[PDB]
Amino acid sequence: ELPEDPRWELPRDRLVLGKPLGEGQVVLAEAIGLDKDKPNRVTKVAVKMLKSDATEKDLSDLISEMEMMKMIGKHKNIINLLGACTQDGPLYVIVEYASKGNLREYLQARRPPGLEYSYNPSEEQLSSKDLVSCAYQVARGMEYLASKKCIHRDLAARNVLVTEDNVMKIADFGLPVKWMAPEALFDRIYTHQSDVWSFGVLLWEIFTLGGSPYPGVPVEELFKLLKEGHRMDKPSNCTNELYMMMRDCWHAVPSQRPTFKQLVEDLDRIVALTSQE
Ligand SMILES: C=CC(=O)N1CC[C@H](n2nc(C#Cc3cc(OC)cc(OC)c3)c3c(N)ncnc32)C1
Repeated sequence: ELPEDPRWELPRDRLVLGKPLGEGQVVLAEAIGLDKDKPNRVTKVAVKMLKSDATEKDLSDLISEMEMMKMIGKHKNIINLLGACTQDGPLYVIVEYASKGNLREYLQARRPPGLEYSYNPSEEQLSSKDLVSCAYQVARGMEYLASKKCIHRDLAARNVLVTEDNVMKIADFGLPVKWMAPEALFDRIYTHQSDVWSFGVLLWEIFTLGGSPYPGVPVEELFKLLKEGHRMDKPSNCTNELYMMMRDCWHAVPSQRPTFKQLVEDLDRIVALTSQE
């Protein structure tokens, strides 16, 4: 029995459940009067709830996700908590809707069709500057979360969502081996520094327009290969400077990786110098 929290509570009648977005389960919905000072406006939102066949660990995880989202607060580049329906029936956690889906899918749909190398499984191509701008927005979100002492633990382009206005939003930050820092694979030590590693894999995903990391490398081998100083090759269409940044994020010594603060400052600069092509 969840306790009431009138900071977040939305009467269930104010919510109109629409179509599934993916499977907890997430469904599109329309929310009437989220804003106290605009009670006759409807907003599109995503609603996370348990599946039919759920347990009581699945519930306690859903509740802890919600509680962490209330603590972390709002930022443009994270999926923000908007509300909750907790009392009059099954738990609904209401969050921002991102109409263009996850980043992996978004980039894939925008591949040039003629690349035998990486087919388009589906939109307008992304310029060089737009791709860098994507990386910058993800780094800003992660900079905010780290400032709030949140360790993501599964940062990847599949865990970034894209809004109607092409805003990148970190998802699932309040709750796979190919994104994990060596020290996370082995010693299960998760830090802001391991999140930086994951961000490097995510940069690589960006500049390969949603490629699969370590292609053809069996998971079983990966720790050994990384300990021996194996890193992914530069993506064909990536500048040497952005590759340097990737490689820095993949420093073996965690203390030697850049912070999200530095990454944001470096990407801010790169975006401004990046072109038309
Ligand atoms: C990996 C992709 C994936 O699962 N997708 C892509 C579309 C779909 N989806 N999944 C979505 C979600 C979600 C979500 C739900 C949450 O509930 C607590 C928390 C969270 O991160 C803070 C994100 C979502 C959304 N917010 N807006 C639009 N589409 C959404 C499911």
